Amino acid sequence: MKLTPGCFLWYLYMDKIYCLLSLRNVKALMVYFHLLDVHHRNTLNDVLFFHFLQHVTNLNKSQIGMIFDLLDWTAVGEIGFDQFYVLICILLAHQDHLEDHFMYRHSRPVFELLDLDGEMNIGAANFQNYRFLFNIKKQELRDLFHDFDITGDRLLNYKEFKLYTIFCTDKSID
Amino acid sequence: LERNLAIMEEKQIILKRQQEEVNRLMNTQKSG
Amino acid sequence: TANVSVSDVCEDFDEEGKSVRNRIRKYSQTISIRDSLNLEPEEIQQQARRELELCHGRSLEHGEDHEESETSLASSTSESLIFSLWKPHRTYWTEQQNLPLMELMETEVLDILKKALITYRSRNHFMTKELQGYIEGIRKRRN
Repeated sequence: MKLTPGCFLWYLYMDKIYCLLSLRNVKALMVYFHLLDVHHRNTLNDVLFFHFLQHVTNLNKSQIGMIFDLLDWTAVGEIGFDQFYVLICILLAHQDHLEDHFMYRHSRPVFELLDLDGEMNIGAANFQNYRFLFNIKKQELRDLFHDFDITGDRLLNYKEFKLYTIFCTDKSID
Repeated sequence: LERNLAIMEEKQIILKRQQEEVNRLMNTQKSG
Repeated sequence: TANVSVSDVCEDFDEEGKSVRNRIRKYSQTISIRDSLNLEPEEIQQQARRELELCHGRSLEHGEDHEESETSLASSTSESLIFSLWKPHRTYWTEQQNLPLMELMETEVLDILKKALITYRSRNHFMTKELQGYIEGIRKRRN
């Protein structure tokens, strides 16, 4: 079974949302998870997750700790293989400029990932955490925050987030 | 009200750009 | 010591159909000539790059795939990675085409794993942490 039916459906969706599907992307991420999971519990302890990011992306350990918390919505103290696979997919060669356009497109939720609270409104702290993950100037983040915050409630709702992403994507394509 | 006017102008400009982009895409599709 | 059948490393794996085996022979001959002439490593890499480009650069009219491949080889990052994939493939064919070590290495790998697993299953001690560190170290160096 193509690494399970759900992964194959995600791969078709990834091919649709990515100009280059690439070769065995899912298998490579699964192999990396297997190497970390010598125990094969199907979950990764914090040390394994932190070390892999340090080994490949050379990320700050404190930044990796924030990333671990966002990925571990279950908060069981371990990272599931799907969460680890999604996190590598989220970076997707983060250094490359082309990835930033794909990162702006995000995924089918397109707002849920930014909204850690899940209240349908994104807090300023959540945006700051995203800025640590994706490099953006603090003044630039404030300017984007003001443009989206027409209400003045300092919260981003889903429809506004979708429109804000669409406007930036259209400008980037232009 | 002034803030309302600005927001509606920005929304109309968004709609204008969307229509322009779709029109250019249709032109490229037909001519290609 | 690839330990991969010759039949796998040279299944004429190149996506364009140019055999791997002919490319290898051309590089082997080029290098033998150049060693006689004492060509510098930078010069050897440049010539080898050009031959890879030409293998893909055979008339580009014979299928679009050759243009996309030559173009990719024309860039510097993808070419370095493409060339560096085919070079060890060519090496593996050459060495396999031409056991106690493999048994030793497999034994060392399993010994390391058993220890890694026992450590993970087992806790706040410096030694355990030091060892976990070395283990991540070895896995990263291996990767």
